Amino acid sequence: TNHNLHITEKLEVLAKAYSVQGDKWRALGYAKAINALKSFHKPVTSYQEACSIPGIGKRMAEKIIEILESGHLRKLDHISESVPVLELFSNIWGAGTKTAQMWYQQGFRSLEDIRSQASLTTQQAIGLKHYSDFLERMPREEATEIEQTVQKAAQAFNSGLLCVACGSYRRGKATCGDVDVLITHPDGRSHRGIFSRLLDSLRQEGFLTDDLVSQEENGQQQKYLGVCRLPGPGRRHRRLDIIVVPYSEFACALLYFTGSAHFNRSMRALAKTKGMSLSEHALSTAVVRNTHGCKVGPGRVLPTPTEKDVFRLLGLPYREPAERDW
DNA sequence: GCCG
DNA sequence: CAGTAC
DNA sequence: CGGCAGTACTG
Ligand SMILES: O=c1ccn([C@H]2C[C@H](O)[C@@H](COP(=O)(O)NP(=O)(O)OP(=O)(O)O)O2)c(=O)[nH]1
Ligand SMILES: [Mg+2]
Ligand code: NA
Repeated sequence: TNHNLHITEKLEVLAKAYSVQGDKWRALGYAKAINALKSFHKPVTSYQEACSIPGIGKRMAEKIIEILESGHLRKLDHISESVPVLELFSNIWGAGTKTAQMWYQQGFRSLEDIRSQASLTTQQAIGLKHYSDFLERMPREEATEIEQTVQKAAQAFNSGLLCVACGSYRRGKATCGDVDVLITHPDGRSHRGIFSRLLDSLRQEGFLTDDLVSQEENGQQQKYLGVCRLPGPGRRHRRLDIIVVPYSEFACALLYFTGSAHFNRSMRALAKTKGMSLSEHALSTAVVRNTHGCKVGPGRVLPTPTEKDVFRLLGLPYREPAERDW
């Protein structure tokens, strides 16, 4: 429940500008600050009141003060005019800040420019084709139907397969940007080489319409990122992500795929302070790092049969999916 | 941008 | 590898 | 000063 709309809305514009211009760390600090403000019980009113909140420092406090006194924020007036166009371009799935800036430098200004003149990767041409649809969020009811479509095709050739929708869906959101389906098998073996069968069952259905990321050649494929559409009238194309994991990694894979992203990053950061390491595969202990925080020794994987175990081993109180937006 |  | 994405 | 999460594809 945000009690600081006047501040955050202005800061969000600044954050996105830095983000789309490639200033990733400056944008990160803004994100942390902006959210911290979203959580503060009351309207911040003093410069000193700003500083007290974790994630807000001198420079951010000064901008808050400027908004409180002026009603405007000077920096917003000197945002480059490239920014709306950079944002337009990097909302193409598969194009990031580097591609957007290259396109801009080549003189492109519109998606029509991109369509007719830009060189597109196979991913980007798919992203552009679905530009509007990928910017839409679906109601969670539709996410349920998509999960069930995948689960049916998976359990059709192995009833032992376990399928759960994660991401925003498992965090209880009303709408979902995509559907994230985690698949595993409680015997630790039969999960192997099933992207092959699953993806083909979903193609023969006509359910999958485009593949973005799908390394089907080597046999150790971990993820499928693609595009699906439910049958019948009134249906939009939706983004679909599927991961298949060993049963031993279920808790960590669940935790990762449920998110939020900032939640994962906070948790991973905490583990690092404890000489541990957390990934989608495993929670590890006795991890040896150099002075730049870079792993140089692998450490021991800890047994983590459930999500609660991960929290426990990290010395943290358990948090339900709905409580993990930050 | 923030923070140790 | 750099870029992009989850 | 310098890290800011830790991974998996693409070409
Ligand atoms: O940078 C990321 C992105 C995603 N993730 C994890 C968390 C996230 O909840 C999960 C699913 O990725 P999505 O892109 O689908 N985000 P989410 O489902 O939370 O929101 P949306 O409704 O936009 O799909 O992957 C990360 O750990 N790091
Ligand atoms: Mg999602
Ligand atoms: Na993009």
